[PDB]
Amino acid sequence: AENSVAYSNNSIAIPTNFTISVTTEILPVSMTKTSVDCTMYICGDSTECS
Amino acid sequence: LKSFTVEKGIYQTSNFRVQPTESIVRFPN
Ligand SMILES: *[C@@H]1O[C@H](CO)[C@@H](O[C@@H]2O[C@H](CO)[C@@H](O)[C@H](O)[C@H]2NC(C)=O)[C@H](O)[C@H]1NC(C)=O
Ligand SMILES: *[C@@H]1O[C@H](CO)[C@@H](O)[C@H](O)[C@H]1NC(C)=O
Repeated sequence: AENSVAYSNNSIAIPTNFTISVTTEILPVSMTKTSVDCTMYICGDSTECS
Repeated sequence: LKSFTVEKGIYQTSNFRVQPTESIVRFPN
């Protein structure tokens, strides 16, 4: 939206009533642990390939 | 690890995989 705040040094503006609100924050912390065997992946249990 | 002295810890070495005993061939009867 568009909001004009009229600056004037004779006046301040202080609110009267205050509320309490709850929000949400989501943060990743870790990912999936993996491990790779060499010969099983690349050669697939072939002895002459190994 | 290519070493004669191995420090304390867990290490991945090999597989429980079996090497093939023989060769099998199969055709329609
Ligand atoms: C501050 O605002 C809250 C609302 O955000 C006011 O609470 C309401 O008060 C009226 C009248 O007392 C009740 O009819 C409502 O049920 C109240 N709750 C809501 C959710 O509207 C509260 O009174 C205000 N406090 C001051 C000091 O102005
Ligand atoms: C307050 O605002 C008026 C209007 O712009 C200006 O004439 C005056 O000099 C200001 N006073 C101060 C102290 O800034």
